[PDB]
Amino acid sequence: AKTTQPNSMESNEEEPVHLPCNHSTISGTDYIHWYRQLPSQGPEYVIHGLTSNVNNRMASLAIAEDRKSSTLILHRATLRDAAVYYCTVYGGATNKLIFGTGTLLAVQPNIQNPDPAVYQLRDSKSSDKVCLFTDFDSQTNVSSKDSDVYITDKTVLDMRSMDFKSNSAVAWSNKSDFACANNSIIPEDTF
Amino acid sequence: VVSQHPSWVIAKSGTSVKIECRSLDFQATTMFWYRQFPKQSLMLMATSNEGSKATYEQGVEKDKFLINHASLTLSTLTVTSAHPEDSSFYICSARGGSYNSPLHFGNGTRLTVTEDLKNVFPPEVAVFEPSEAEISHTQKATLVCLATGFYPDHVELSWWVNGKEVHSGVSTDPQPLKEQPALNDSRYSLSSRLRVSATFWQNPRNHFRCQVQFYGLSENDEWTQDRAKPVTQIVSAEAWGRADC
Amino acid sequence: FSWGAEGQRPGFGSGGDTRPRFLEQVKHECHFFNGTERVRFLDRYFYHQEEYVRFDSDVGEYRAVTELGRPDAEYWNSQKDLLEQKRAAVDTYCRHNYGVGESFTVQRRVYPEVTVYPALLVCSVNGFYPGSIEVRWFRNGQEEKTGVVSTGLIQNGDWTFQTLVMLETVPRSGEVYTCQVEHPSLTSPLTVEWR
Amino acid sequence: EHVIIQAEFYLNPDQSGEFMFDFDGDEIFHVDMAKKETVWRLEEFGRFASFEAQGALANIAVDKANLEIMTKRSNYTPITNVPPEVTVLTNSPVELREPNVLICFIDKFTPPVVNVTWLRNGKPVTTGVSETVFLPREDHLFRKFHYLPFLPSTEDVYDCRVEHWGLDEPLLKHWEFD
Repeated sequence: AKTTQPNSMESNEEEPVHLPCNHSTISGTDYIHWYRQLPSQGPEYVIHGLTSNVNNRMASLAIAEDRKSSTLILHRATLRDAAVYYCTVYGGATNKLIFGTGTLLAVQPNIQNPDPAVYQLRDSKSSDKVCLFTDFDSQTNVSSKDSDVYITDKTVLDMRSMDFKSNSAVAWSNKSDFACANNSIIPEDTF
Repeated sequence: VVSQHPSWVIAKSGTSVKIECRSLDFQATTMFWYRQFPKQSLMLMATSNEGSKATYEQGVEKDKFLINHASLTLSTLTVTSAHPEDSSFYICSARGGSYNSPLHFGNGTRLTVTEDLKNVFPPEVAVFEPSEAEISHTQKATLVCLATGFYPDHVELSWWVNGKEVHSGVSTDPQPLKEQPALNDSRYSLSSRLRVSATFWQNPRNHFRCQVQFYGLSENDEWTQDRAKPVTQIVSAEAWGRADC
Repeated sequence: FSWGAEGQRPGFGSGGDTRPRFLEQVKHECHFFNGTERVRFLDRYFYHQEEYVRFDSDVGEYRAVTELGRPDAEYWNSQKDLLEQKRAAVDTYCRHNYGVGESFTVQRRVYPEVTVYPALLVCSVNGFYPGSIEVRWFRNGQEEKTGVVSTGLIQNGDWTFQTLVMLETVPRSGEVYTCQVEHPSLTSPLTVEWR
Repeated sequence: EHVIIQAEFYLNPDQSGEFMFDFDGDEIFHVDMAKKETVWRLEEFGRFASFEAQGALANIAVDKANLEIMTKRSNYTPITNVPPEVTVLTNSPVELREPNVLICFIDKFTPPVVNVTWLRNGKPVTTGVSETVFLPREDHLFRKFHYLPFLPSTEDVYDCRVEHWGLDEPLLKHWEFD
């Protein structure tokens, strides 16, 4: 309500991220609070402070000397740190907690060696009419557009303890004129 | 801790939905009610102070929602005349005190309202098995799950290797996609990916199961259609390790 | 701009014309000495008229005042966040509000009008702010300290004071009687004669 | 040098609460629980400062919940009435043909529940009246001021009719011009 954030931020894993907030009319009796929300959950407290610095496990808060802005600092970003981050004010002048539009943070998986390919997986029971598409550049934009054909967006899996990370994206249809690798935009060394 | 109930709710138009917000381990002096639509932010609806008439935020429809705060442990929101436009995420929080006392949030209640319960279908689940070009070209095994033709999009896909849930290797679509874009009550469809080492998927001595938990109708609900009643249930799919061929 | 409030949390336990009454009071108190130089903060809890538990900034934690508050001291003192907050109050609440209020409370000044009449002379001073005031009776340039009796400082309730200071006089027109008032609203004693 | 007090209470079973601030014994403001509004004691203070009203209700709510808690812990030991000490005087000193106000001070009482009427010659008058809310005392009783502007006249005789449970009957403080 009385805060201002960048709508979204991009960032790489293993790097620290600095989320900026303006709050230039904040009273010296109110505190700066930060909440984060995962994709379908209630919001949760991350940290809050009055002046100067505050820190806790994994996360810090840097409040400017004049209290007119502040920063939420994520020391080392995981892929699970990707959320909506909300900068709010709450305190002796402010008894309700109002969430503004927040900042939508994306944590780019750092994909060590691209391994592009459009595979074809067979049906376990031949039930339904399904091409996988894995191991590709983070900035690879995979763009669906069919009535009978369906086509998801990119997501990232994390073979932990293997330090590996993949960029699965999936496509399937109903019709009989649908094969794999055939697709709005794509790389070169694929399949 | 604070718990909302129910977590998931499917209601037919014009009915009334009751959500309970309870602070298990403390006396709540104030309860707040927020709701949140897709892509959008948390928005405050009402503020309840124990043993008092709730106060509503401006722009909030006065008669549509009703708070009943009588316990100091329980607060109850009731949506009246359920309209599809009230399909939204609803969140309450309990505060054990006033100025600068921490808010504790429920984990939300996901409400979908459809004019006819005849729209509600459970998911069909299909496991697809790792390709081998994949295995040959790259050395890894990627299972693909597929939950299709369900409504509303109240599911929870999970992977269960040899009897326990796993998280490493998993990447579920962050959002159900709809089968019929032009359509109001279009059924939805979701995918997920589970990936392990060639070495571990080729051994048929171990077991992969894709589980999808659907949240549908309660047995308080009324079913007229012939087809099985789309109640809350599970729908899995299976496959074993598959050595070379 | 923007005045601050201190809150409360529930004590230890649960909820929830001649009929017996029950009263709860909370008093959050800021004491200022020499402006905001030294400041003291008291978070005070009352049942009926009895102080059962207290946070005193000079102590640093809640302490039972009677046996009634014993369970509230333990309870609250375990909420480490509550204590952190109360310990900041001297600055985030007290010094805060003093600053927001300063120009129209601490610095409020209203001129006394000091009338003088009998009905033993009444020298009656009205509608001044703040309460601090001196009222001296004079007899031919000599201060009459004896045979002076007074009303005390009277708080009108509307941010003005009034006070009546009566002097006993030998009832003959012997000499001039000067009632002299001093007040932070004035730069020079305001005197008022009668002879 | 100075004191500021945020003073609130909740009262059973009237179910009434109050929230105000005190500066050196005067009220800075109080929140109208019913109207959910902040009322500055002097109109001007609101030009220099603001206070968000609904916060007070949150406080009152906790006050309530504590009261309920204390009641039990004391084994429902209730409050002992403590009758007031009325006093009536004039804002400025009195004069004939010159306007003036009549202050009725109600001190040292409890619970903070009272009924004050203003009459002239034994008959109820209420034109132009005003009052303050229950105010705090360091001994944790209350004060309260009722105001009645008026006109010096020889014939007129005023009384501040004040009733309270600690009293055994209503209470009159005669006043007239001397």
